[PDB]
Amino acid sequence: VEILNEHRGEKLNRVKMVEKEKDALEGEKNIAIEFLTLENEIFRKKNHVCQYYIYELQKRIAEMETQKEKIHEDLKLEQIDGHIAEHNSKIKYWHKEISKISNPIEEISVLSPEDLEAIKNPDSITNQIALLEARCHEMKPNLGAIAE
Amino acid sequence: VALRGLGSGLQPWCPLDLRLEWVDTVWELDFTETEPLDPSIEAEIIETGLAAFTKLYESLLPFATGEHGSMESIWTFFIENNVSHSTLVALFYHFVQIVHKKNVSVQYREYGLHAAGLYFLLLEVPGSVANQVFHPVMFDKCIQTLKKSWPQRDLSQIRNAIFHLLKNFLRLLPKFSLKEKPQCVQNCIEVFVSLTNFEPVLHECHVTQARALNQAKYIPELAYYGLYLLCSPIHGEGDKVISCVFHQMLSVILMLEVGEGSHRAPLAVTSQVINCRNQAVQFISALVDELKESIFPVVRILLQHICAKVVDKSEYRTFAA
Amino acid sequence: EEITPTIQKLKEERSSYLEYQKVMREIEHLSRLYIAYQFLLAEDTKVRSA
Amino acid sequence: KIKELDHNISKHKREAEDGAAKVSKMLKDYDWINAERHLFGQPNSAYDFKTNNPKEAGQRLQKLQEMKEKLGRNVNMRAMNVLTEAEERY
Repeated sequence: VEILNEHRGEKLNRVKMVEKEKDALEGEKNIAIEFLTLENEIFRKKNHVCQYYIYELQKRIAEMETQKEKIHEDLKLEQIDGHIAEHNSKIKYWHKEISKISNPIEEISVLSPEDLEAIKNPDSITNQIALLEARCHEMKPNLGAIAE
Repeated sequence: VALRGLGSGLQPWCPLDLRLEWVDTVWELDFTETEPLDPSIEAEIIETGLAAFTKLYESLLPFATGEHGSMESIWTFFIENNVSHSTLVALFYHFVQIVHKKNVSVQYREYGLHAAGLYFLLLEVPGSVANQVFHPVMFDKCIQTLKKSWPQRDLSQIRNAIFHLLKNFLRLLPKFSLKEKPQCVQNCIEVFVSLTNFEPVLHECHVTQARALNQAKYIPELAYYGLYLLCSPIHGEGDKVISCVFHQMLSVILMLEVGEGSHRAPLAVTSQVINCRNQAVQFISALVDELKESIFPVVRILLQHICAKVVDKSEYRTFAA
Repeated sequence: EEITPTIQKLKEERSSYLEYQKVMREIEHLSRLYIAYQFLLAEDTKVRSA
Repeated sequence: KIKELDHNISKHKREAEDGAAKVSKMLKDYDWINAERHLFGQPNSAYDFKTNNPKEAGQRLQKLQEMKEKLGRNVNMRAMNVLTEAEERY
């Protein structure tokens, strides 16, 4: 029975005879999964920045509605030109339905006149898409971390 | 003789027992394999043979040149005559599938390679790509048949058909951009590497992007022409393509056979491969004059690979020196 | 018989990815159809505006 | 009045070119002059996609296919490497 038991101890050995290949593979795929969560967060920031672009457009829309309403209060065709450019910017407003993850798509941040423009912060334009490109180049994702 | 030439090419090539349903099934079989064609259609192809292929060539030459590359072109003439270009592509790919088998007679190999050349000529018409003609799997298979046309005066006919197909593909290559298809880079450069070892090339070749189709009658020279075409960033995108091609030539630079490792036997010392390595150095030097920037770190990485993988043979040491 | 389910799984992965690339090519050509129509609308807007 | 409308028309005409979001610059980029009229046969509609308001198509299906970022391309590479290992093991 002990000789039979020996091979059972050997069975306990070769269920995981080395374990380092699987640990390294699950470590690499865990790095991939953490890259997926981090790239999701940077992608959420990119959705926020595109939402800053839609709110820059819409805030500009509201301000020029105020100025064309002042023109109408005071000249008719100048108000009409303000209305035309406002409707052109509302036509360009289609990007408000940011289809990247739709969420930061309609959700605004706190500082609407200052933090909710994308053209005034090119670092937010550049560094986030650079981080997203570096991660999506270095993703190789798999649930083999969780599976292994 | 353009419309009448296209018609004259079309009577052997638009038969009475033409299966468009076979063409459609091969189209939805993802162009991986071809079932055997009809006896009638292949009988009408052979009833005149490669002369019918040259008749199709002079049928397509005014259309491919551009004086009939217009609205009055292949597509409208095919619409008014109820002709498909997809069935011609299927005939070409079945000839390719014939060439894929090893124990195949020489005339079938010539028919397949000239059929793929006529396919590339049909691809050469601008705006014909958008009309559902190009498919990547059959294109990769017809690229693979350049390697697979060896039998596994036959060889002169085989190399003439290979020469005509390579002329048509190298003519098609400046029009086409390899931006969306980096898989050919591995595939077609691998068939270039396999097709270097066909004939000894006596003279050192100065390789540019202006070598004519019939100027280089040697397959290593045409392969070097294709590689120098592929050095452009439109065709070679990023440094991954350059590293892949550098690892590709690394095998032939090392004076060794195809393969990797010490199990692979060293090549015999022959002056033909000395001439080939001098052509490789001249072509690499032509690549250096042009890049004068990117080539330096990539060839340093290739030199790191060279220092990693050495063979201690005094003749090999002299050649590498 | 242990690597054969792994072989079958990898064959499923490559066949699925081949279907995904066919989906990419098909809907890419579907977008290319309106890219052609967008060329037409561009030419129409230029000609109409001039 | 009509001169101000003509200024609007001229602004639209000059705004056709020189923009990726605009219409004539992408004509310049592609150089799709293999059709002078860029319709072929009959034009279907402007409903499957839209030029002025993009991202309204089966690009939702493109993105739904792009839910996964996993590179199953080497297994799908036509070197048939996993089935090459299968055939070598057989």
